[PDB]
Amino acid sequence: DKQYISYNNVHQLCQVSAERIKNFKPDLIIAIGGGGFIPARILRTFLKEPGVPTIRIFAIILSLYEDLNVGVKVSRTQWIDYEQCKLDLVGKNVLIVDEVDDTRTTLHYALSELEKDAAEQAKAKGIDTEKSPEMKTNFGIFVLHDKQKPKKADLPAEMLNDKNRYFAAKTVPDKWYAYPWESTDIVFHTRMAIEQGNDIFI
Amino acid sequence: DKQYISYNNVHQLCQVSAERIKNFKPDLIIAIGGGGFIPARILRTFLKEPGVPTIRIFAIILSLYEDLNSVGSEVGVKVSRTQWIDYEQCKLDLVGKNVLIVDEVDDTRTTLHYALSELEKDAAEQAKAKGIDTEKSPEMKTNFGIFVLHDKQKPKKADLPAEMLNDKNRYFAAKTVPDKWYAYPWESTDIVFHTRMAIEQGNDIFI
Ligand SMILES: Nc1nc2c(ncn2[C@@H]2O[C@H](COP(=O)(O)O)[C@@H](O)[C@H]2O)c(=O)[nH]1
Ligand SMILES: Nc1nc2c(ncn2[C@@H]2O[C@H](COP(=O)(O)O)[C@@H](O)[C@H]2O)c(=O)[nH]1
Ligand SMILES: [Mg+2]
Repeated sequence: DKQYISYNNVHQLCQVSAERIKNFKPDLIIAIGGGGFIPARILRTFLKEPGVPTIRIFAIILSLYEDLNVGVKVSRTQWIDYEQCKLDLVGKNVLIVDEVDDTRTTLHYALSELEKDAAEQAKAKGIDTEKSPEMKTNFGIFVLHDKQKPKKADLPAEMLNDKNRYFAAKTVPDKWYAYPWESTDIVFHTRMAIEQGNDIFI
Repeated sequence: DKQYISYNNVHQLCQVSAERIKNFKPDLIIAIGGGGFIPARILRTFLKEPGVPTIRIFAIILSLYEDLNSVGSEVGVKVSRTQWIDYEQCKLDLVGKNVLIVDEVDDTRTTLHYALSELEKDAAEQAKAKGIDTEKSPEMKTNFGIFVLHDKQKPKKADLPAEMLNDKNRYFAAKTVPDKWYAYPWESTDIVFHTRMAIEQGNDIFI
């Protein structure tokens, strides 16, 4: 019942999504862990317009841990040092990238944590984003697969009902998906991907 | 001419390099340009063992050139980055760490020489700031390794240390290759054509 995804499939999924993602006009990309790292790079190829610079990709890791005497908390295993990076989130379009939305908890908390970063950086400079909305950080999400299961966590209604804020390359059935970069036998992996129709689908 | 490289070819190139990269024992992997992202993440999969932590991967721009819009579908395009745009980005904790620098191709070697020099300066500056003498406590040194998919058989415009190059456990080229233009699959805007050409030229599966 495992679904095998080939590299060529992923490439195409990023290719067909790039057009609607350009409407979001991302200023930077934040790729979650090992899953978002490659999708983010492939997107970047199709986001590059003649004349405008190659946008930065930032790699983060979120580790979730359970109740501890109202919610599941997060440790920032790998984060952005905005000080040494010289990265202002204020007034930017930020695209969060991962491979799969499963229960939606990782994306929910990644967004929550990054919204915290954005607000704290704006209040440090004395900016009220509700009085001046042009300096507000605009978050978008790109994912390859959004599993059609019931979610354990939510995303903002405004972002979730907008096709120019939330970008899921393909809404897929509730199955375990094997991504090509996770494979130690890529020949077998690709054979299965072609056989299952998870390859070169156009 | 133009040599098309498939994704599956890249995967296997990382596959045959992973066991010797284990001898270097990297604490982190740094992709220094667009060509290092895919190799860096595939490596992580092959470096994983039970009872061993997952290696961290970072992308830090230390590239001298770029190629994204320019494809002949001229082909052999290397455009230097304009200094009009400040590309002095993020910093990493390098002290006491084994660092694998990853890129796709060693061409004239200017990029790797530059990246190595910059990263070596960062580490030295971090060590001095913390009050560390890396000569008195050498475990605080930063050891650098380089992994590249392709290393071109041609003159080099910049040098890497001879002792590093001579050491198969410090300079890792998956394949030493003739001076041609390599089309990498993450650069393709027509992956069907790209893969088909790669298969025709024997640049797909080889294991
Ligand atoms: N390889 C793989 N990982 C998955 C899959 N579903 C969830 N995950 C893991 O769980 C994360 C998303 O889980 P969520 O937070 O949405 O429940 C992903 O980033 C990934 O690490 C899957 O189908 N295949
Ligand atoms: N796609 C592609 N890029 C190349 C090739 N040779 C050099 N480059 C570009 O130039 C960089 C290497 O620069 P050098 O080694 O000359 O300092 C690579 O990271 C890549 O951006 C090639 O054969 N194919
Ligand atoms: Mg490069």
